[PDB]
Amino acid sequence: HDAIMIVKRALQNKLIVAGGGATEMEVSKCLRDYSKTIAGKQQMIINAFAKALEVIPRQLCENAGFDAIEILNKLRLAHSKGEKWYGVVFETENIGDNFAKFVWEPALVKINALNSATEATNLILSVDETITNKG
Amino acid sequence: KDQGNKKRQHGLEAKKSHILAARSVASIIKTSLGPRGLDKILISPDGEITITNDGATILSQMELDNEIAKLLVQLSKSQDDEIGDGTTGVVVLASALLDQALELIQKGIHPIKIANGFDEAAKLAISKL
Amino acid sequence: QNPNAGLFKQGYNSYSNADGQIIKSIAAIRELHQMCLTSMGPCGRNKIIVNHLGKIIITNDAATMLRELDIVHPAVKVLVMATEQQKIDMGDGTNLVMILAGELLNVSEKLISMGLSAVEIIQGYNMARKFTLKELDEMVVGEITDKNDKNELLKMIKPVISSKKYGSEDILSELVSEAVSHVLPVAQQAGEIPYFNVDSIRVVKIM
Amino acid sequence: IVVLKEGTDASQGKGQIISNINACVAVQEALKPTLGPLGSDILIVTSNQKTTISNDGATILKLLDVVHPAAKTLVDISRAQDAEVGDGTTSVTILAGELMKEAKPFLEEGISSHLIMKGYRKAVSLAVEKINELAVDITSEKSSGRELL
Amino acid sequence: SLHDSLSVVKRTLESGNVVPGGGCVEAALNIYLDNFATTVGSREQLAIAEFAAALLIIPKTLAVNAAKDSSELVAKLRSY
Amino acid sequence: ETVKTMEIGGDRVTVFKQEQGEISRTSTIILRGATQNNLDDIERAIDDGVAAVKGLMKPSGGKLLPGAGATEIELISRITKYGERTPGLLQLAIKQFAVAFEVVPRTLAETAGLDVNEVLPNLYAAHNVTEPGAVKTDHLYKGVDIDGESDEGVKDIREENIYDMLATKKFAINVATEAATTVLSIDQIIMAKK
Repeated sequence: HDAIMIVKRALQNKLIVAGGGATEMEVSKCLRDYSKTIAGKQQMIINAFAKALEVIPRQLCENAGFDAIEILNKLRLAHSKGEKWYGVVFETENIGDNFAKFVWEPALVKINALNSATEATNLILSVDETITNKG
Repeated sequence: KDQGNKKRQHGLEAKKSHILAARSVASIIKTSLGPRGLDKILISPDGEITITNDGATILSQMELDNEIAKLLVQLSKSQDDEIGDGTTGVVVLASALLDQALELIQKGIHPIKIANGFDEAAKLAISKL
Repeated sequence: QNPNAGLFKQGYNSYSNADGQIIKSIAAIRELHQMCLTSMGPCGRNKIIVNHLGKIIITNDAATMLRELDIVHPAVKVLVMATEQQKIDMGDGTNLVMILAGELLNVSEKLISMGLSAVEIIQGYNMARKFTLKELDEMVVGEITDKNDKNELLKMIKPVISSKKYGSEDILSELVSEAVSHVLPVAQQAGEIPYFNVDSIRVVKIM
Repeated sequence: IVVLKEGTDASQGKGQIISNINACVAVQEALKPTLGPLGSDILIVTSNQKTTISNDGATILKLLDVVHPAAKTLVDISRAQDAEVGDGTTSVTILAGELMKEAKPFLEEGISSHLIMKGYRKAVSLAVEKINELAVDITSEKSSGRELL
Repeated sequence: SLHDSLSVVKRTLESGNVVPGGGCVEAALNIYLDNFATTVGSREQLAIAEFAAALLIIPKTLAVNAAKDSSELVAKLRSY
Repeated sequence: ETVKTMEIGGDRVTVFKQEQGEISRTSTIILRGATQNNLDDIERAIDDGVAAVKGLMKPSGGKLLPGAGATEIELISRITKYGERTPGLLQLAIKQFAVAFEVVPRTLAETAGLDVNEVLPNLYAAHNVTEPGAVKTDHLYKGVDIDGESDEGVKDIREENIYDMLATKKFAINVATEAATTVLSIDQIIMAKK
């Protein structure tokens, strides 16, 4: 039954990304590398956007007891060099491959959240005045 | 919504207040623990005066807005059904784990590690008994 | 100990020209003028106004925001009623009327500082208006043939749908032009009787 | 003779955005401990006197019902995240709130909020493009409907 | 006026060791320390990352008094 | 002819429609989207879009003029041309009347994050040129570009096929002057505490 429940949720969504900070760290690194041709005012804006993507793995390690200071510096070095499949192990603190441990997350969760977080961000940044009527 | 008369504590003043809030409530029944424990004079909202040393009766009559002390009441409902003698003893024992947890928080220990530290320690104590 | 003088009528809030009332009326409009300065244009921004029914509504158009806002200044109501002239008699220019009328008062402060009477200021704009209206006839380059073709409607409808929700102007143009072409009847060589109606198109939305 | 706002003034300009940023941080900092399966739980006491404890951030935000418009926007996207998908309800608000924090020093340097919005829009188009590349869906890789699972 | 113009070149040529100015040193060290911050780590990567980004305040301040946009120059300066 | 029930956005709704016979003057635009607030402005954008179709009728509905800051700058040079042409004290109000049109391109640059010191001198040199001839030539279409991409400066608005309708622009000037005329004509008001 434990093996059926794992393949059941994996069959419902055929679009899967590697979890455990793997995919989250690659997106933050690529946006910093692409920013060289994005140079100008748009460079510093995207460079902070890639830094804003680091809060997702941060709070996961802080709430689980891990030290977010050391694990984020070791993950960035292990991910940038060699294989890009190196994530963060949720059981014992260490660098490792979550794609090898077969811990996966569907991409439709991250794609719909990234579009919703950015859309909600543009709505708030565009409001210079707020008037609240009583009633 | 309703910013006035609204209090919030996250990650700073909550860890210290949750231990002191449960310590003041548990300190009420510490003197009543055991057969030699001392009674108390309880007054129902209808005006009836009762005297008993039972921790369940004392905690059940408590109607309070303290968010941490409500967790002591929610467990006391299950204590009478499962056992019934774990009323005063567990609350004092649970508060003892909280006082030792506050000393570890001041040392920089993660709270979930304290939760997992007491869970693994409880499993070892069962094998010894 | 300090007496009172200058108000002979009744207890009220009184304003006189010796206190710079013409500047106070412009400064009161300037409070709501900056809101419309950031509205018009495709890069414009949206403002949040909570309705009296407990519902949050956000929109770019100023003609809708001026109705939901509580304005106690009667000098602003002159521009609010002027905004209704843009919303009712026409289908565009609600954001532009607040920027132009607000700036005409700002540039008028330079004439007030020089000591020029308000009548010559009004007479100056009236003579300058006839100079501008005469040029607007010569500012026209092309003219729409009013063929009512689907491709011809996409030229006029696209800039009107613009300056709101930028980036969707290409998709929304095909939806509006298809509905307008269905309402427009098929006729030729008759320009006397109007045809299109605004209420003939009902828009629906479903989550 | 009718007052809609009952004479309540409100500030305007770029300073109002910073006030909305602090509202997003207050909602974020509450949802920071709730991220993850081992994350902390929030205890909410409603004026109805019913006290509930839930890990899922949706129900947490549904009971609060923040009137603030910028904070309610994070609640609206959280309810749609739990409905159309069901996963990432807490992470979508934290990511949106932290993105508001990175735009706070941009306003202090004089950068307009428009190019800040267009700067992130271009980054998402490049981010989603990399997500499709990092995603693994294999057919001709010598897997099957079974051997893969 | 010639003696004042000579002293500018003479003092420049007096030192046989020179480096390009106008923001070349501050921008070049920013790129070198970004790759070096990952090669060390041990909680010191955040300090090196901030130390490298702190060198860009000198060219950014010069752009303020130059009427040019500091966000355009400094960002393109790092990319070149 | 046809009455059916179709699924719109996930819910079953009864559609009332037709094909050819029994010509109807009423049409319906169906919209779909996840965000509730975005669908409110789209319906209001269509209402403003169909209301401009009403302005396509006999009273000069086909005439057009370049927008996005193209016409507002070119009118400044024409108004200042009439300032020196018209003698008398009106020269002070005529010159300030052309300066009042500088707010339209300025707000388009402020809302776009563009520098105010950039777009303004670029539009001046674009609409003021010296042509070796009697007829002024080349680009009169230079507006305020949306930017956020591409290269530099401004460009002809005809590339994106964007323009302002004459019925909107000509009628807005008359409303803007009469709105400012009322405020400038009132030197005193009397109100009460509300």
